[PDB]
Parts: sequence; structure tokens; C-alpha cells
Amino acid sequence: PHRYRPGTVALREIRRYQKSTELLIRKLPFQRLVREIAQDFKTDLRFQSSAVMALQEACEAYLVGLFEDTNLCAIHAKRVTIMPKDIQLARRIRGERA
Amino acid sequence: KPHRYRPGTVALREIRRYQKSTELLIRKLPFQRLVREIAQDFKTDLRFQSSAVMALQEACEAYLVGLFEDTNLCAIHAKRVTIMPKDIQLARRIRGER
Amino acid sequence: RAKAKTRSSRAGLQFPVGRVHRLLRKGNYSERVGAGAPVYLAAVLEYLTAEILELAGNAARDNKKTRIIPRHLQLAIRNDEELNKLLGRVTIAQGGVLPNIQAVLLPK
Amino acid sequence: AKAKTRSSRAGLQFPVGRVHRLLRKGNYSERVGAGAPVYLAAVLEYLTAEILELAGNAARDNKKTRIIPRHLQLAIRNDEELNKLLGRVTIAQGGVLPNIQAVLLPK
Amino acid sequence: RSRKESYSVYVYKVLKQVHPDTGISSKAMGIMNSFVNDIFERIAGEASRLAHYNKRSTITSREIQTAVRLLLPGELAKHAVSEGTKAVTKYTSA
Amino acid sequence: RSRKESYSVYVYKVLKQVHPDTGISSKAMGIMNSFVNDIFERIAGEASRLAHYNKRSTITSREIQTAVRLLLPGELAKHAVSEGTKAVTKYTSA
Amino acid sequence: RDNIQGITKPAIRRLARRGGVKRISGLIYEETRGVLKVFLENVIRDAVTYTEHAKRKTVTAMDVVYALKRQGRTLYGFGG
Amino acid sequence: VLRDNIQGITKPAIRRLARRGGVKRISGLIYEETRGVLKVFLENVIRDAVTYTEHAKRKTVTAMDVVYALKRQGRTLYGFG
Repeated sequence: PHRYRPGTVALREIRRYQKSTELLIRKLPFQRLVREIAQDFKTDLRFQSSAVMALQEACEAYLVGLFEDTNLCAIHAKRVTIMPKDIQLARRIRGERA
Repeated sequence: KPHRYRPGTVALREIRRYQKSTELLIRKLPFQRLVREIAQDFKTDLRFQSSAVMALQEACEAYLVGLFEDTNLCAIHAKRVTIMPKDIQLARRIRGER
Repeated sequence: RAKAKTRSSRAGLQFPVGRVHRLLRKGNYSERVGAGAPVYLAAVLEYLTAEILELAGNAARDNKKTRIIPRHLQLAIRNDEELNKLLGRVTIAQGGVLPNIQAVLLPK
Repeated sequence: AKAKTRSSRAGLQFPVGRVHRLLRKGNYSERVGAGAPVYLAAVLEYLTAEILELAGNAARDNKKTRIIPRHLQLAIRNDEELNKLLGRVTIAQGGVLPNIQAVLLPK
Repeated sequence: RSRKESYSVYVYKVLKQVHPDTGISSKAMGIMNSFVNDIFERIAGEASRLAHYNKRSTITSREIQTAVRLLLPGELAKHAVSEGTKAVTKYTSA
Repeated sequence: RSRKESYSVYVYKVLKQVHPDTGISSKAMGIMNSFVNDIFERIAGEASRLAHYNKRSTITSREIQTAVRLLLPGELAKHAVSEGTKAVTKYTSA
Repeated sequence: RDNIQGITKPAIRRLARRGGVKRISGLIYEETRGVLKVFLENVIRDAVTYTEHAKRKTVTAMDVVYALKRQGRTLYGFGG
Repeated sequence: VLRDNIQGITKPAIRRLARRGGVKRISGLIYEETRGVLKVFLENVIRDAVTYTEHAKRKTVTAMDVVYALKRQGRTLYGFG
């Protein structure tokens, strides 16, 4: 049966998700996570819908930027796989850990 | 028959020496000439206080030292000990300066 | 009395000069405010808006559309050096990213 | 009548009247309460005392009796919360922290 | 009876000037409002700082000009300065 | 020929409090002045923003408290808040 | 209350594909979950501070916008 | 006028700046590279500084103008006011 070589569907997905503007996390899990996190700072808070929408937009932008930096740190070491040490290097250089 | 240190010994000794101190590492007069040349490229017939050029020197040295630390991290990431220009470029790109 | 020809028409602008004057007064920036400061600020703001809107409209007409959406604003901003360097630290909601794949990841 | 100042009233060392005047003249709001200068003076004094205690411990550690900018840098960079409050400042004549990567050492 | 002022109609006028027959969505118009407010606050804050440094009590056209030069880069700074200067001379000479 | 105010004597009082017999150089004292001015401007700017957001016209102790909480981290925020609160109660009760 | 496994592994892989990544290690998912939780609590702390200063109980979009702007991460579109 | 002073930042000076940063071995192509970087940095500050100086109608650049430029680029500096 027809099988693509490892890596073809990868670039197809890359083009597809770089052509789009959608959100990539489901909304209900992110909402539950936000409420659970806010549970420790103050109890019985309410959230507008636009508040959780803004939080999701910001989080996705942050993560996409971090993944670009991680990809650069991976290519620097002559690989194509991203590993946790690449994330750690990117965040250490940005100043988020330091 | 004469005494010679193996490569990398005087380098570590100099690392300790220059991390233990607080002096400036660039000569005053060449730096002052450089600053005046750039300023003249911006606006003719300028003057400078002494504390202004001193502030410029301190700031520029701090900048370069931090850049060299990030460059060392990028080099070690690639399983090397020699810093090369591509490390400077990776550090300046992840930082957000180019 | 006379016809009250306003201020933005006097300066030849589209943006409001009186509103900018009031915002400069009420915003607690200084204890007095000149007469030409709102005119200058309105002119600058109008110029910047027109620049970014022209770029966004060219992008929109490039994708065979007639109505600008946030994606077109993002494509306009990220594709210009000086705008991308003025707005380098802003996030545009529903904007996406720029299509760009590293060369080493391509096959062959 | 007898005039005791405001910093003595609040039990502080920093000036309350000067902070009040700086808050007025700095164009931050069109009115300024009475307890705002007291609060701000107390906070500033606390922060100064913290950083000075650390710097003095560093200075007495290097067998010296007089604080110099190097000691301020050593105090700031060695504490998490100070280093994270002052993470983007340059102290003139401060130097750096002695630190060599482990892979560069011999053997 | 609570209102909510915005730059929607002025942005629409500018758009109809540079692109006579193109429209704009509502979310893009919100983006444009956010942009105008952000740039306004940047310029006004920088001009206030400049006025404080020189122990002046008035914000004039020179403070705005210098803030524009300090904030915008190259092409943008040059063209914005020219535009504002022309506006001010047109205004005073009228 | 105009005078130049500074926090030198107050920093010296605090030093003589926490370290009775240690001195300080002149360059370190300039560093300390720079530090005090910087932190003062940070707190005051944040409190001004807070007052503008809520359409209030007065800077009070709550604005300063919230600015302190927004600016300092963890240990620092907790202890600074406690110190300022104690100061204000000591001041009003006198 | 594992609401952090609500961020599934295919979701993180989509986020990586948008960033141009072509191959993903198996230990990346826990790392990104930790990073995201750190970022989120950093933002929500200041949002809740802004809220309780105004003596409200409902977190508004403007509170989140301000909390983001103070982190140096300005966000356009929710300024209404 | 004065021209060609970037070479006054000699190779030993860059090597010392790298030693304080913890660098053990240095490629031969670094030096040139570094110089470029430094120049860019200075041009970004001095410009800002001069923009302040002409605003006050002065002709001499003071330390406060340098401190303001550095602060506005997010590089706050303690010690000079």
C-alpha cells in the first residue's frame, strides 16, 4: 500500500499550519486549565469570554516564538530533531531562566 | 629544555585573573577617537565631557562581555570549545538584535 | 460669530485636532500644551495609519479579496523592515505567522 | 507650637516631605494623598537596608571595612530576588561573577 | 447613556483616501484603534520626559518633533517629520 | 551655584543602622543614589497608571501598595508591604 | 486535577509545525507543558492583582491586556 | 577630520574581553566580526545622545544624555547620575 517516506507529511503539515490563522489548542481544556491556575491566587473568580480568548492568543504566540528559537538552536548543532536542551538554551539566552 | 605550559593552561589562568578584577579592558584614547569619529558622522563640531566618554566605555564593555558569555553557551551547545562567528550570529538572533 | 471652520480642516487633515488636544491636556503629560502640538501629532498619526493601510490593502488585493482582515495587517507589518522594527514586540490577534521553512529541512 | 517632622512621626529615616514634594512636582496625578509619601518612604528604606546589609556582608567577607561598587555587584548578583529585580542594570566598576563552565576545566 | 469614543471614522476616511474601493472588517478596525492608541501614548510619554529633562513646563512642537525622531526609524522618521512640519505651517499661515 | 539634593545622608543613616562600623566610598554612594531614584520612578509611574485606569484623581496608599506588589517579587513584595503598612499605622495613630 | 494534560500531544505537535519544526523528540511534551504553566501563572497573577485592586470579582479583558503589556508582550485586538 | 579608528580596538583587547566572559579558545575570524558588532552598538547610542543634545540647544554631549539614551534602549546604567 501507498506510504509516504518519513518527513513528507511533516512538510505538508508545516505548510498547512503556516498558511492558517486558527487556534491550535482546544478551547475547553485551556479554559479549565486557566481556571485551575487562578484557583490558587483567589477563590471564586469569574472570567469574561474575551479574557480567556486573550490568554489563549498570547500563549499560542509565545509558544510559536519559542519553537522557532528552539529550531534554530537545533540546526546549530547539526540536527533536525528538537530536544529539551535546545529549549533550555533558547530560554537561557532570551533571559527567561537567567 | 625551557619550560612551556600546555595549551589551555594560561587561558584558564587568565580567565580567573580577568574575572577577579574590575578595571577597564580597552585603552582610553583609541576608544575616545572612535567615539568622536562616529559622532562627527552624526553632527559636526561636537564636544564631549569626560564622564560621557567614560559612560560610553563602561556600557560598551558590559555589552560585549554579556555577548561573549552567550556566545560561549552557543559554542558549548555544539560540542565545541572554540567560539566561531556563527555562534555570535546565533546569540544575536535569539536575543532579538538582528 | 462667523462659520466655525474647525481645526483639522484648517490644517488639511482627516484626524481630529481637538480630540488630540483634549487627550494631551487630560492625560497629565505637562501643565501647559502648545497650539501646534496637537496639529503635529495628528499629522504624524494620520501618516502612519495611511502607510500601514496601503500595505494591508495591497496584501488584501493580492489574495484576491476586497476586505481587509487581521491576517493582511500581519502580512503587511511583518514584510516591511521599518514597520516590523517599529512593531517588533506586538501580537496581532488572529494574525498567524509568515510562511517560512528552513532550507536544511527541505528534502534532497 | 513645637514642630516634630513627619518622618519622625512615622518612625523612618528617609524624608517624607521630600517624597511628597517629588510626587507633587513629578506630574503623576493631580492630587496626592497623605499616606502615599509615608508608604513610599517606608518601601524605599526597606529596600536600601536589604541591599546594604548584603553588600556589607560581602565587604566584611573580603576582609575590608568600606563598601565599594564591586561589593554591591556581588551582593546583587548572588541573590535571586535582587538579581531578578535588577536584572537589566549595569553597575559601573562592578565586574562579573567568577564562573567557569565545567567542560572547559581540564581532565 | 455611556459612550465609547474611538478613531473608527477617521481610519475609514484615510482608507477611502488611499484605497478608494476597498473595505475593512471589524476586527481589523479594532486592531487599527489599538495601534493608534499605542503610538499616541508612546510619543506623548517621550515628549513629557523631554520636557521634564529641560525643566520646561510646556509641551510644544519641538518636543513632539524630537520624540518622533527618537521613536521612529529612518524613512519613517524623515517622512513623519516632513508631514508634521507641513501641517503646522499650513495651520499657522491660515 | 544652585544646590544639588541627594539621598546621601539618609543612606548613611541606614548603613550606620545595619552595619555600625563599616563605611562606604563615594562611587558606591553614587550607585546607591542612582538605585533609589530608579526605584522611586518605577513605583510612582506604576501608581500613576493604576490611578488613571480606575478614573481616580488621587494617589493614595492603595495605589502604592498595588504598585509594590506588581513590581517586586515574592519575599521582597511581602516584606515591603508589611513595612509600609506598619509605617502608615504608626503614622496615623500618632 | 491534571488540567495540564488537557494540552494534548497532537496540539503541541501542531504548535511546533507552525513554528517550522520538522522532527520532535519524545521528551519535548513535558518540557513545553512546564514552560506554558510558568508563563500562564506569571500572567494570571498580575491579572488578578489588577482585578482585586479595582474591587471587582470578574476578570476583564483589559486586565489581561494590562498584565501582558507590563510583561513587554503588547497585544492588539482586545482593547475594547 | 579623523578616519579609520575601529582598528584601535586591538586583538589583545578583544581577547581580554573574551577572557572575562569565560571563553577559552577563540577562532581567528572572531576579531573582525566583533568589531562590526561594537560599531553598530555605538551608532545606536550616540545618535540618541546627540538627539538629546540638540534638543537643549547645546553643543557638548554630557553624561546625562548618554544615560538617557542607554535607559531608553533598555540598558540602564548606575553610577553617572
